[PDB]
Amino acid sequence: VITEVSGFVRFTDMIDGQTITRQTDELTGLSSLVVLDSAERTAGGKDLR
Amino acid sequence: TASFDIEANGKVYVEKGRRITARHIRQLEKDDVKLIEVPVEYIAGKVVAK
Repeated sequence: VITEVSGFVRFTDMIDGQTITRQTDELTGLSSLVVLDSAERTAGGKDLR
Repeated sequence: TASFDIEANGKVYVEKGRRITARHIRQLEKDDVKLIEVPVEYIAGKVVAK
């Protein structure tokens, strides 16, 4: 998903709990905010890509 | 994926937002946790039978 310009990265229209879930990697340590699809989340975050 | 806090006897078993894993099932089975409190928003998704 490489970019073209250089700068900072922020979260836009990314509400935790609905748009993204907290899945911490156990056996590695380097956790990441796993972005889910439109099927798992409800209508509260379905219209918020 | 429990949208509320599944807790009983003052002990938190499933946090609000965390999905139910196998360890939560083992805790709820070994501790014999049957009765819990649910919010009013959870029943809106259910379908009455009778």
